Amino acid sequence: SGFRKMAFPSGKVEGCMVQVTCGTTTLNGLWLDDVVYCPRHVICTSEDMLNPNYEDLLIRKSNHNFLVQAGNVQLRVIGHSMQNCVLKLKVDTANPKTPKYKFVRIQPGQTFSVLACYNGSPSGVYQCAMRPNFTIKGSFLNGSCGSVGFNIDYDCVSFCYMHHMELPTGVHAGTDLEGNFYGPFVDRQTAQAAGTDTTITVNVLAWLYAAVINGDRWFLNRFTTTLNDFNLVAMKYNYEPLTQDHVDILGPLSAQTGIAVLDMCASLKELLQNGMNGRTILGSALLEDEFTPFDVVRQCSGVTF
Amino acid sequence: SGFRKMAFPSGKVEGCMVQVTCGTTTLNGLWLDDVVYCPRHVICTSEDMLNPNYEDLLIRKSNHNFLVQAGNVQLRVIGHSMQNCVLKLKVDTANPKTPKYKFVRIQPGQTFSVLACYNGSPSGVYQCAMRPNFTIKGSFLNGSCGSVGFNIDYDCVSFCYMHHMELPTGVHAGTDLEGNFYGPFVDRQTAQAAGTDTTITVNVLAWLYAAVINGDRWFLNRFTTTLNDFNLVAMKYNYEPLTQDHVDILGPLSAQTGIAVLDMCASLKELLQNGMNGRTILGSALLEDEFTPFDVVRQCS
Ligand SMILES: O=C(Cc1ccc(Cl)c(Cl)c1)Nc1cncc2cnccc12
Ligand SMILES: O=C(Cc1ccc(Cl)c(Cl)c1)Nc1cncc2cnccc12
Ligand SMILES: [Cl-]
Repeated sequence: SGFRKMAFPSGKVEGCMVQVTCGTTTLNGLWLDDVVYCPRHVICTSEDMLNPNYEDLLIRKSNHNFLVQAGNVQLRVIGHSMQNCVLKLKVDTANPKTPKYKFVRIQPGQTFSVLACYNGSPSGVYQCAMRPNFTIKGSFLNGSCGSVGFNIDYDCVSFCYMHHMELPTGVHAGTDLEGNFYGPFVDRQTAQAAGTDTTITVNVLAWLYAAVINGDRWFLNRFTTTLNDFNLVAMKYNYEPLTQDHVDILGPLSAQTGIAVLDMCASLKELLQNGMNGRTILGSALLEDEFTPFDVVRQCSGVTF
Repeated sequence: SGFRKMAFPSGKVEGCMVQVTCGTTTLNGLWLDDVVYCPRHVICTSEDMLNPNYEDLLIRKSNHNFLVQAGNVQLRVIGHSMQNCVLKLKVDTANPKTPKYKFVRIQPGQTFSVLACYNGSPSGVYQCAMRPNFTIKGSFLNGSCGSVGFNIDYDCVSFCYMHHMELPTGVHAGTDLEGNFYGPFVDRQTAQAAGTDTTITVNVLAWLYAAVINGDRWFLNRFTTTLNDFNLVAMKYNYEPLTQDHVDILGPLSAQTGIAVLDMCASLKELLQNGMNGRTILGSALLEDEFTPFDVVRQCS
């Protein structure tokens, strides 16, 4: 028993982290096969960021301008190209530690592990969710750009996020590994703000099921609700709409605990209208939304990688 | 910016996890150099749990009774010995992925990362703290025994915990890597209960400093307190006494934020008295105590 915010083991990703230096800027790169992926803003100066023409800045660069360091070994860049907001640096050496991998774009509500890096060296791993406003509530300092978000499926790493910037409110924005930003963000020094965030409803329900599996039942009630009545209530409390897809995904947890999804929805509705009343659920006084239904099953059943 | 519960990258530890089988029992082992460390209770049968005589049970075992598996390769056990509650299985191959490491015994309040494993395979990494009652609030299922707790400051892995058992309340007990249990626990099925747990006061203060560094100042007040008056108040909320050692440890954070330790203690007293009033601190509606002063400095600076 116990329920923790748990990240995937980061080993397969640690063996891919490298340091990328271009001019005065140093950030992280992801070395897979003979390619190093990193944010394209590494080519920018402070002035260039205000209004950058990345094609123009990149054409002026030569391969030797990019200093790639894997541990204490310098890699030689033999080519460079840009794919959306990611820079792809072709290197002469293929990473011998390249794991089985895929590039996947995730949807809001999905969780992933972040391997925070500085100077190509991993310093921490944490689990977070893609917020409905497309930001992530990460923990990043200067030099963290190029740090990646991932999930593991059996022995395959699915890279889903690359860190690019921090917004004024302290939240973070980035792209998938194809360089497409999550959210309406751009890699340019201009006024940008995260939209009003919402709670990931399906994840809160999954977490309430995790609490039931762990013996926390105080919030359960005899009531059920319709999906439409729940969505009318949930919308009032800035909660994401719960779809039939979400109800179906929660099915296995509903079968294991004996609590129907719409029955758990009525518990959630009462929690929203009345609060916790000085009580906690899984050591939290707030409803947690950064555990998906898959994360709960994985943790409460012990899937390994 | 941002403050997250952050674990160390687990790679150096993943390359050490192996599966140890003895009879019908399968658990995890830590393979460092030519030695596999695992809980000694792996040798116990059904009636060898209430009152096992581990020396007696171990003398009856041979090297070939221990089946050690590293990935899909079986390792050959060439010796076995017991050090307190840990079994040390000498193997014929030194782990090529052995990182720079040390065995460190930690004190209550200290934090560490746990690499939860099943059948010698890592499944997740999370952050823990050694509770003042010497238990850990982990997340472990059957088969997780032998999973380890560690810190990775620099390129060296400091192993501080090996998971041994789950207590009736769902909390976890284990040993350092020398086999010495944390707390008054024994590796027997005898009636054992975790003592009443308390809040790690110095860690809550470190977390309040993390919140100030991140721009959260609403809980600050114009008051200060004496160390003794703070402790008299804190103990009424089941908070650990704050010692002069703790006040000294909070010095660098105090200097960085400009808030004296006893000034932050008065904020904590006020929070205990009033609660949060619908407000949160670093995205939490409870006072967090699983970030040490060292964790806060590392994460913020
Ligand atoms: O904010 C930037 C650089 C940056 C700035 C503007 C633009 Cl338009 C872009 Cl694309 C990138 N990266 C940083 C990342 N994470 C945390 C950070 C904390 N402190 C500082 C920097 C941080
Ligand atoms: O509790 C035991 C086995 C055990 C039992 C009694 C004694 Cl005296 C000893 Cl030393 C070891 N390990 C397990 C570890 N963690 C979570 C667990 C959840 N479910 C089951 C087992 C769990
Ligand atoms: Cl310690």
